[PDB]
Amino acid sequence: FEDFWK
Amino acid sequence: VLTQPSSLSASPGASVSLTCTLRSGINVGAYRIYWYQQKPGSPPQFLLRYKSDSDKQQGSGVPSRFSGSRDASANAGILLISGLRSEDEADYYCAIWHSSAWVFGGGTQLTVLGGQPKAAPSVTLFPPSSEELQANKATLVCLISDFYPGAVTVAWKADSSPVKAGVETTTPSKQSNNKYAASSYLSLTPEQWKSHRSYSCQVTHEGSTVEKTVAPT
Amino acid sequence: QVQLVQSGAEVKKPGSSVKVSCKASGGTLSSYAISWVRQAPGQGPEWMGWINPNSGGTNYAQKFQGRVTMTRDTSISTAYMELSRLRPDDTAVYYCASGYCSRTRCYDYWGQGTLVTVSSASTKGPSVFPLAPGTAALGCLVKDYFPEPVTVSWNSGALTSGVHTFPAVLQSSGLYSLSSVVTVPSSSLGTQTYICNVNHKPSNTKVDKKVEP
Repeated sequence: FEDFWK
Repeated sequence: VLTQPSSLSASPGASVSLTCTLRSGINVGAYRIYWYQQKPGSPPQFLLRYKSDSDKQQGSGVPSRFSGSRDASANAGILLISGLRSEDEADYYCAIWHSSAWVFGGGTQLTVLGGQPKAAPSVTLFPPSSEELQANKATLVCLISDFYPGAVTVAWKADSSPVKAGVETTTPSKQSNNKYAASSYLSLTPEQWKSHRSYSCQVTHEGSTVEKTVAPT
Repeated sequence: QVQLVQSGAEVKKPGSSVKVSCKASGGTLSSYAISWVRQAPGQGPEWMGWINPNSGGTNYAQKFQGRVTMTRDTSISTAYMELSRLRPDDTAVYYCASGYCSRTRCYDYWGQGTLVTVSSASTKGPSVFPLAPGTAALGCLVKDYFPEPVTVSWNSGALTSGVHTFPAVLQSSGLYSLSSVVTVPSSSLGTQTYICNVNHKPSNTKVDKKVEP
């Protein structure tokens, strides 16, 4: 999954 | 970098488009736009993010009537809300990753028109208490209750002349019964308060004015 | 991936520093970044930076470099944001947040927020004055206290109908003032007793004032 705040 | 209209109003059931306009030069096509909803007292809640019909992500538990889109002509991202409801009344914020800093728009306050019956305000004007006067201060308190929609105009008069200085009015907020209330204060010295025959608090709501008056004892 | 619980409200003088905490509910933070976002009253969010909870590496927003410090405890249980040389304009609600995304969804985990009030004013209990009164309105004027909040009840909580406590107004002195009103039947005014119970917890002050014609 993908980091939201980066 | 981002520009949102500060306020927007619409009727229940309407389809509303909220715009997030990016500064001239910063091309809207090369950014993924984030959208948040915030209700008073709570943190922002992520609604969705949109880059294209291809790459779009919906927030957890966010109804489908919230959708994203783009408007390249005006260099703006778009949040579409269809089937507008009273519970959609909130602040909506957009955001992008630009020049290695998260940048937020100023927010759009969304008001739903006609969510409940029209309610004229109840207005009570209190004079300074004798206790406060013995402390060499005088505060006239005008309390406005049970009104909808949540917009009033407050005017103060000394005798029949308008007052400018010393007036502080709170922004309307919701009561426990979901109508609105507001307070307004006129701050005077005891000498000013006794130097007039009367003071008045005038509340205009949807074209109808309610005047209340007090006088020194 | 985990719920975040923040520390309580802070009240500070200009020049001082504040340190807010952001603890994982569950004992361990996740690997995803913890971002710090603040929001001045009546304004929109403002990103301050993030920290990576495993590395401890930071990325500070330009406006806060040299003023903000973001750390983690060694058990990776709690994240911290420290802000120094505070000014009144640092007054805001400070949030921590973390999240992740599928290709279809995103899941944002926000703390409840921590209010940081920066002011030159000093802790001060309120002065309460009666607002004396078919329905009739009566109330209490709660003057010149700091910081927020004040709570008002009526007759020790036994009278809740028609009660509204209004938002506070910032005074020239940097103190606050508010009113609480209650609408009662006018026939009751002769016999029933009405006492407003003002509680200012930051100063451990309680004021109970009878309102009377």
